[PDB]
Amino acid sequence: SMCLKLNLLDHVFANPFMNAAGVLCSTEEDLRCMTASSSGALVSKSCTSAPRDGNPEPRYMAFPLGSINSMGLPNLGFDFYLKYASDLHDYSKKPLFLSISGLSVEENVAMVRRLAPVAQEKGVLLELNLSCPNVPGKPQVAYDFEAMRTYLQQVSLAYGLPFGVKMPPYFDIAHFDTAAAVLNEFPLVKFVTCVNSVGNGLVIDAESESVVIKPKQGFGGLGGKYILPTALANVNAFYRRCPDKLVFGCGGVYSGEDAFLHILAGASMVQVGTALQEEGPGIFTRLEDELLEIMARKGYRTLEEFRGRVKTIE
Amino acid sequence: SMCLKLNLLDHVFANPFMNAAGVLCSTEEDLRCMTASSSGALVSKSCTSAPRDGNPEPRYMAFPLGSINSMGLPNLGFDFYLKYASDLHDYSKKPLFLSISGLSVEENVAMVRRLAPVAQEKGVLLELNLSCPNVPGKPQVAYDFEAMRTYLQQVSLAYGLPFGVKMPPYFDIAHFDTAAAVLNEFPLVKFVTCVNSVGNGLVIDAESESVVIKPKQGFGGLGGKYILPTALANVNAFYRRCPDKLVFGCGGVYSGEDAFLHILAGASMVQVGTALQEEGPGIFTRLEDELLEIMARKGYRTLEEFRGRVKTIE
Ligand SMILES: Cc1cc2nc3c(=O)[nH]c(=O)nc-3n(C[C@H](O)[C@H](O)[C@H](O)COP(=O)(O)O)c2cc1C
Ligand SMILES: Cc1cc2nc3c(=O)[nH]c(=O)nc-3n(C[C@H](O)[C@H](O)[C@H](O)COP(=O)(O)O)c2cc1C
Ligand SMILES: COC(=O)c1cccc2cc(CCCCc3c(C(=O)O)[nH]c(=O)[nH]c3=O)ccc12
Ligand SMILES: COC(=O)c1cccc2cc(CCCCc3c(C(=O)O)[nH]c(=O)[nH]c3=O)ccc12
Ligand SMILES: C[As](C)(=O)[O-]
Ligand SMILES: C[As](C)(=O)[O-]
Ligand SMILES: C[As](C)(=O)[O-]
Ligand SMILES: C[As](C)(=O)[O-]
Repeated sequence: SMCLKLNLLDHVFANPFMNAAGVLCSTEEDLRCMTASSSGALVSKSCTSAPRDGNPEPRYMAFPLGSINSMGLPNLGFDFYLKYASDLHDYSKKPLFLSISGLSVEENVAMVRRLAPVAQEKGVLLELNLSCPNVPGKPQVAYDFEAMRTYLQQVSLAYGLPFGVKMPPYFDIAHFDTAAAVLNEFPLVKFVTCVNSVGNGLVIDAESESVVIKPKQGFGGLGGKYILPTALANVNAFYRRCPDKLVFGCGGVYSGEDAFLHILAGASMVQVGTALQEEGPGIFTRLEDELLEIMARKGYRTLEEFRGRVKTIE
Repeated sequence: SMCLKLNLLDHVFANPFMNAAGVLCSTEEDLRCMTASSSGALVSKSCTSAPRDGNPEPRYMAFPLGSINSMGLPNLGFDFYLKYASDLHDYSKKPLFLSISGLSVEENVAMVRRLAPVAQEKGVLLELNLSCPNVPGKPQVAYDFEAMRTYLQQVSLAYGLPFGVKMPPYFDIAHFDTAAAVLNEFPLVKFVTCVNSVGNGLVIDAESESVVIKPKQGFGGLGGKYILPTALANVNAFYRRCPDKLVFGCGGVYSGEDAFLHILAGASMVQVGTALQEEGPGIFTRLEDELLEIMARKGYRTLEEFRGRVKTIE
């Protein structure tokens, strides 16, 4: 307890919290608001080479147990996020991650060669989003393990510097084994963020008898309380499988207790999506106070004392 | 006058509600208790050829948002559930489904060959569980589409009568498309039950810093409030893709409103797992009363007036 500062990836962080990609991070105003917050770090909205308007509205809805979204990758385009990283961000305040989600391997490769020099000069960190649009006859890249191994071979070659990868959840132990083995072929992959939204849920409103988002006939990715045990399982499964990488936890964090659980499961940073969208950036002071209170009550003075130390029975 | 009656698969059901396989259905006492309840049907515990003790305890835990289990297929063996179907079940009370979950294709074929004549004579209905290991280190059967196709070819040939399948949830539209395509190759697959538990979640208790079930280092399938939007998405995705089959909904039903949503999404029968494990069989009269109250408020007199009629935006 006392202070939550930590060191990772050759950067210093005041605390393990940050936003989850896509939440409060699309515009210059959003990035400045996350920088002014008490978060330890921030990450930009996943970007494409060109600006995109994204899907028709309504495209995000939240409820007491979490959220559903089909945003459609609305973003200001890579040139904007690169300019933010290279000219506007104040690195004295906290580290910045830039998320990129190009629609093809070649788009991703082209973005990463342009990011490399700014990464070298300013220390922006890459989070590569291994999620994708629906392509009939094909699964998202992180659910096609040979495709994933390609992206990553090309990005590693094009980029040449340490980066991390945002993963969808898996639900099968054979898939954890295969996915972690792919990631462990790439020494430049230094962190793994588990998880993106739980794909293609469906929220229906009983009174109106209607789905609640317009795109994809109401289907969208789930976040929030629905997904905490899924997120913890993925964090711990990759923590156990990838001893030479860091794991960042994302999914279902509304409280310092939920962050403590992610850290027990193995998380180094803890990302906040739905709860941050719903509460606003004040949440970061509350999460830090709540995490330090649980640490004090247990006698922990550092995150290292309990990271990955979830106990199993027998 | 409003009515919850259904007539499907050559049987008559007083109402759409039944247990989910595995809950309140392992012993003769459990089956007689389900038969005495107000449910419209019941299904037996997934069985294997030989009796199994299942995994060490604790292997099921529940919490306000749902449950986690790694039961390990504990069951009295096929001969016991076939005897209950042949000799003990009172068909004048309600229809019976028998769930089978052999650990290889050959074990499944051996069971269904022996079930067939009792299905024909007594009208017990088969639910084949495809959320079930085959070769260890490979995914569960229904996440391996080639294994799925083989199981269904082999069981269709061996059994020769209408049956249904219990599916795990999917999270990728390409997987909905592929999975429904595989099902639609089999005309004897007349119902599809969506969904089994969401696989390999991990619940951690913050005070003890421990996982809450003993098998698989705490990893287990999730049911209950966590999984309702996932369940609804799978029900509706298979309802849209399998127009010549029925869909039975399972996942996250605690109220008549949750059942109404399943039915809007396309469900015929509605199965209740976690909430029945937690509340007991009195839940069925509460779910019938709650569903009738929503139907009365909306002016609906039968389930067909709204099954599959979820509205999309635009
Ligand atoms: C409105 C919204 C937009 C998101 N956009 C992205 C994104 O651009 N890139 C990405 O990696 N994940 C994105 N996500 C997923 C979140 O980063 C996060 O993985 C997910 O919401 C689970 O965390 P939570 O339970 O805290 O919400 C988005 C989530 C939401 C709710
Ligand atoms: C204790 C337990 C045992 C289960 N055993 C089986 C089983 O034998 N066969 C099966 O198809 N599903 C089994 N399941 C899954 C349930 O049938 C159901 O698909 C899942 O719990 C989701 O429904 P719910 O949200 O109502 O719990 C079991 C679930 C629980 C909680
Ligand atoms: C109906 O068409 C789409 O939804 C779509 C079209 C073209 C590109 C897409 C690209 C995506 C990629 C999603 C990547 C960003 C993201 C989003 C988001 O921007 O929707 N939401 C998340 O929960 N996680 C994410 O990682 C999703 C949908 C589309
Ligand atoms: C420790 O190793 C295991 O978990 C295991 C070992 C041998 C056979 C198994 C068989 C299963 C098969 C699951 C089939 C029944 C079932 C169960 C159950 O009995 O665990 N729970 C569910 O939520 N859904 C189900 O469909 C699961 C685990 C094992
Ligand atoms: C705060 As926004 C509307 O740019 O995510
Ligand atoms: C393990 As203790 C010293 O944190 O009470
Ligand atoms: C009620 As029981 C322990 O036979 O599922
Ligand atoms: C008219 As129909 C319920 O068989 O698709």
